[PDB]
Amino acid sequence: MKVEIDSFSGAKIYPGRGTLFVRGDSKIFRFQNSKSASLFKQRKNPRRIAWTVLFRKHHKKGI
Amino acid sequence: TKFRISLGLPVGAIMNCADNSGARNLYIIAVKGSGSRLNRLPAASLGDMVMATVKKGKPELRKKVMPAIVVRQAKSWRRRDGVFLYFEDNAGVIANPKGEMKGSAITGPVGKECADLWPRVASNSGVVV
Amino acid sequence: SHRKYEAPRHGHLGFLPRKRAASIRARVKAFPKDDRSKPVALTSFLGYKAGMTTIVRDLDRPGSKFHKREVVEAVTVVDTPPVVVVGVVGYVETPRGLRSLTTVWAEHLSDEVKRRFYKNWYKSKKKAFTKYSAKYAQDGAGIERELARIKKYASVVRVLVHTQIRKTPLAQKKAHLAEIQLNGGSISEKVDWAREHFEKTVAVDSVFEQNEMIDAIAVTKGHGFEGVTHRWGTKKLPRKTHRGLRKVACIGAWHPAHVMWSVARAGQRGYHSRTSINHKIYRVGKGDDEANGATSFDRTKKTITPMGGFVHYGEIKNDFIMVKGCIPGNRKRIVTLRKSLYTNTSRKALEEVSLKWIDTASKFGKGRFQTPAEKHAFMGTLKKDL
RNA sequence: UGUACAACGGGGUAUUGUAAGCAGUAGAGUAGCCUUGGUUACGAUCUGCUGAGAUUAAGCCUUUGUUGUCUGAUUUGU
RNA sequence: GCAGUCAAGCGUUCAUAGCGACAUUGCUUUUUGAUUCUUCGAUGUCGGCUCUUCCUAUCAUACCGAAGCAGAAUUCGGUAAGCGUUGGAUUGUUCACCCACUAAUAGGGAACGUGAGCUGGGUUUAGACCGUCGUGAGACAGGUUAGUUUUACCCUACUGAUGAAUGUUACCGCAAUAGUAAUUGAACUUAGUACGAGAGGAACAGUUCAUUCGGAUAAUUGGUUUUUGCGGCUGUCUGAUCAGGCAUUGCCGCGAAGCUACCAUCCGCUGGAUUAUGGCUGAACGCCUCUAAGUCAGAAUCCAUGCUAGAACGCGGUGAUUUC
RNA sequence: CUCUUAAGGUAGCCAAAUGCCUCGUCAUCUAAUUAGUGACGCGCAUGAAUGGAUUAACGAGAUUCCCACUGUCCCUAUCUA
RNA sequence: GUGAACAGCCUCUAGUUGAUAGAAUAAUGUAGAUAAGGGAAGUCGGCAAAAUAGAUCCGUAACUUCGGGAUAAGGAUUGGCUCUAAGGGUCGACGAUCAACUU
RNA sequence: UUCAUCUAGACAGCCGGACGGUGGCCAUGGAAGUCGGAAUCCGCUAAGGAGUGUGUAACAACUCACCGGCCGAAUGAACUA
Ligand SMILES: [K+]
Ligand SMILES: [K+]
Ligand SMILES: [K+]
Ligand SMILES: [Mg+2]
Ligand SMILES: [Mg+2]
Ligand SMILES: [Mg+2]
Ligand SMILES: [Mg+2]
Ligand SMILES: [Mg+2]
Ligand SMILES: [Mg+2]
Ligand SMILES: [Mg+2]
Ligand SMILES: [Mg+2]
Ligand SMILES: [Mg+2]
Ligand SMILES: [Mg+2]
Ligand SMILES: [Mg+2]
Ligand SMILES: [Mg+2]
Ligand SMILES: [Mg+2]
Ligand SMILES: [Mg+2]
Ligand SMILES: [Mg+2]
Ligand SMILES: [Mg+2]
Ligand SMILES: [Mg+2]
Ligand SMILES: [Mg+2]
Ligand SMILES: [Mg+2]
Ligand SMILES: [Mg+2]
Ligand SMILES: [Mg+2]
Ligand SMILES: [Mg+2]
Ligand SMILES: [Mg+2]
Ligand SMILES: [Mg+2]
Ligand SMILES: [Mg+2]
Ligand SMILES: [Mg+2]
Ligand SMILES: [Mg+2]
Ligand SMILES: [Mg+2]
Ligand SMILES: [Mg+2]
Ligand SMILES: [Mg+2]
Ligand SMILES: [Mg+2]
Ligand SMILES: [Mg+2]
Ligand SMILES: [Mg+2]
Ligand SMILES: [Mg+2]
Ligand SMILES: [Mg+2]
Ligand SMILES: [Mg+2]
Ligand SMILES: [Mg+2]
Ligand SMILES: [Mg+2]
Ligand SMILES: [Mg+2]
Ligand SMILES: [Mg+2]
Repeated sequence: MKVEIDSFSGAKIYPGRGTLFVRGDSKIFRFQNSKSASLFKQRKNPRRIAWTVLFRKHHKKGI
Repeated sequence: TKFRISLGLPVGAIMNCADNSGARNLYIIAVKGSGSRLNRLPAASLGDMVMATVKKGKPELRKKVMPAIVVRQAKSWRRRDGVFLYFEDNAGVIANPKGEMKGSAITGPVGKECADLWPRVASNSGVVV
Repeated sequence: SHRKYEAPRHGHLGFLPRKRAASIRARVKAFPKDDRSKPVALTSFLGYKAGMTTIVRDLDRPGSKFHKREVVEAVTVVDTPPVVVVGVVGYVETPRGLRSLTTVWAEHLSDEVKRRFYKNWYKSKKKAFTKYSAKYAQDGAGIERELARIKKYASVVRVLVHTQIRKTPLAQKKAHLAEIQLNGGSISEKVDWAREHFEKTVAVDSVFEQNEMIDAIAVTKGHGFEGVTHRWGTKKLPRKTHRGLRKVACIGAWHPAHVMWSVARAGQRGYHSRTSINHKIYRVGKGDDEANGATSFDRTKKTITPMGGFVHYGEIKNDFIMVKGCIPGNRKRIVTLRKSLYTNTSRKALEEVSLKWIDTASKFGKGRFQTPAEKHAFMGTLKKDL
């Protein structure tokens, strides 16, 4: 099995977990859970959401 | 010829017309191959042949019943590989009773199940799922 | 006048009455047909439903759209520690059915099974089987005489086995005792097998094998008193309905001037005995085997227990049977797994499944990590520890 | 009178989303003072300690810890 | 309304493949009549919704016989009611009509089933308008608009749930009886094959799915939020801060657990006896004959296997049975 | 031309809350309309202060369609008191 | 206090804390709510519910009795904080001083 | 019940013949026993219809009435209830 990445949070997605959203421009978004799916639908910025991998990378957290 | 897909388009649903036939929406009046249950609306899924009318669009396509093929669903369904997925909207393409499209091009993505079911839709399609 | 529109009736009339099962352990009402040329073996096993997880496997089904492709399947885990044989029962056939002729018990019975004979164990004198144990005084003459009667009679032989519930995380502490038919003929050597296995454990791997289709017999989850709408699936009455709408509008015609048995009525839902068949065993996992949840493709040294433990159950430390799909009964409930009563050759059975990955993420939420090591690798160092 | 049970506590798990407090050459600036390159008052907010803090069985899992509990009543005979 | 008997004719020839005149014999009580036996100290009066069951005069599905059956399709008929028989526009409608899917969209009964089950659109109180009629008050199976749908806690029936008595108590069982369930379609292949001049065009076996139904289940996805769990926001109050109260759950986002969805997943058995029918042997009736004696195969049928309950007055095995 | 009246329904309007036949006919609206609207009028039985026709605005009046919206429904599920 | 407001919500003075209670949390109810995808396909009928909603700016059709229709329709913005500008009184083109909100 | 056949050989059964005038006369496009109208003869016969059916465009070719070969004792038909 291949592990996917949450398009919003960067969390690792295992088979059957989360949802997949095909946008009108055919771009694929994978969400590990309904929390990340709902934040994406609310158009929150992962760079502003303090627990996302993108946020931690932009704020140099962990490195 | 297709695994069951969670029905998301009952009779009365209006989907966007994703082809270039000149129709802008398709209004579900029937679903081909649908069963019968008291009070149960016949409901369509991705890849299903339906009977539809054109509510808005080019006038010679309106006011008549025509076959259509559902190419996008927007109702979450489960694939056998465990993925729950859905499109941004509901979309279909006008076709003849033998599955050949009235138009010549698809706008937007197309479900893999629909492309596998209808080679004409797959041939006219762009991005698949 | 006629119904004016046809519809199938709501519910199955063959599962009546929708009453509470007489016991929490559902009875095995039919054992596999005896093949008397085979070795002596158990026809069923007792386990406890631990919980469900999900697996990934390559589908081997030629002609299918998913042939040689990965499929995600739900599976149920039944914790199955070895069961202890403590007795043998002989059954003679009579013009009035099968009839137990005599039961021969083991000399020593553990407190686990002795608790089953006591409503108030803590304040009892624990006298159970104390005079029976004296039947084994010097040569066991009475025991051998009863076994000889079972051999001379009792065309059907069943062993008495009890669960090792102390090996489960359950607080019950009182073992479940059940009769399992011995298939594999020569009633003589059926009795010999039972006697030689007296006081000894039988592992689930000696009864069940990988890919085998089995049946689960269990009492379903109880839901108390239920209305017709959910108990039977009847149509909800319109919003305008006076005196409630979660009802059946017409419970009967004027004649017969009686409510008929076939009309849906409000009553108990769940806690029924169910025998569901054709569940394929995906794993026969061993308790002592670390990397229980690992496969030949995963190789992550992890047990079958989800992170944080099976919700409302605990950890699997014993042998377990992983069956495809779901089985009746809820977690912590005793379930009897029995061999199929017929030979299935539909290419759904006879399929050899090879697991590629077993989900061990937490079921206590939206689990993100399979192992604490993976959680550490993803998250890095935290303030508390790690 | 125990691989006992319970109440807390610890750990795991999970939820949320970065606690209070302190500090800052952060901060759109406004208004005072002089060693006119600083300082004083107010300032949404920002940054660091801080994926922190809070909650977590009430029908989650687990427990080398702390504390405690363990003979009250009634009835039953071939 | 439905079904027979005759058989002049239709069916290019040919009564009876399918029909069938002139006649004639019936059946049914889902039509409408006829009557006025029951009910006027009151059986709630249309239709629809919901739900169960029953009938067969069978629309579909199973197996068949016949054809003006080459194939495909269809028509007639038999066993058959096991199983299903729909979604909508208009109408209060029953009825009707059309759109559409489907294997089919069969007909009916159960106080023209079903109002202390609903609803009240209609009819059928009182208000009001119109048309015609009437001098008028008023009349109108003429049209239109508005118009309170009450009570169960009793008995039985049904659904579930306890329970005395059998020496006591506990465990493991048996199974009389009762119920019972699966259903249908598509695609691939057989096979562009059989068949057919051609056009067209199957079937058996094998495979993958699906429809309808049913029994479970919550790993996943979704829903639900008093976890009032976390965070945020408004107004006010606690002097400010921290931390909170109130706003009848203040509102918003996320939200674990539980519950739950063809909105999620899993599972839904194989043996015998048979019906129609097609046969064997074989007389009756030196022949013939599936039938008379005997006998073979055979249906979605029946009975079993299997599944549910376990007789609370059916039964068995087994443990312990009160030092006072 | 007749018969015939006090006058023989004029201007208007209509299958209209007035038309039996009738679900009238044509068109439009819909996939489909005994609904709605616009027309037609030998109009059972329309019609002029028993007021005719039309009307901006107004209406807890009756009706049709469209957008939005939603558990009315598909098909139910869950929570609180 | 918020707010246009005698609206709704919170509070001060004053008053009350009075409704038979306790334990559980089945069905069906009464009242309040949510709901994936579809969106009236339900139904006699959108019944019920939902959607909209305040204020500022833009823009507003047919028709009309010219008065309306009209908030037609249809759009954008709205918090907090720090500032800026304009709009005054009194006293003797300005000076001094004082003062409150609205944009 | 009635009428028939039968040791001078009945019924059934199996096998053989089933001819000649002659494609009898007539529309018909064709019609030879067999689409039809009328005509129902003669011969040789143990016996054979100007034909009982199948069949052909017409023929042809099969088949049956009728008579024979085998067998050997009863049989057939229409009715009645
Ligand atoms: K009466
Ligand atoms: K949940
Ligand atoms: K507050
Ligand atoms: Mg309906
Ligand atoms: Mg019916
Ligand atoms: Mg009501
Ligand atoms: Mg979980
Ligand atoms: Mg009465
Ligand atoms: Mg009554
Ligand atoms: Mg019949
Ligand atoms: Mg009635
Ligand atoms: Mg009634
Ligand atoms: Mg009533
Ligand atoms: Mg009624
Ligand atoms: Mg009414
Ligand atoms: Mg009235
Ligand atoms: Mg008058
Ligand atoms: Mg009347
Ligand atoms: Mg269910
Ligand atoms: Mg969720
Ligand atoms: Mg809430
Ligand atoms: Mg207060
Ligand atoms: Mg609060
Ligand atoms: Mg024969
Ligand atoms: Mg017989
Ligand atoms: Mg009993
Ligand atoms: Mg006129
Ligand atoms: Mg008129
Ligand atoms: Mg009109
Ligand atoms: Mg309409
Ligand atoms: Mg008038
Ligand atoms: Mg008024
Ligand atoms: Mg103010
Ligand atoms: Mg919704
Ligand atoms: Mg939605
Ligand atoms: Mg919409
Ligand atoms: Mg409707
Ligand atoms: Mg309807
Ligand atoms: Mg209607
Ligand atoms: Mg309303
Ligand atoms: Mg506006
Ligand atoms: Mg207007
Ligand atoms: Mg001829």
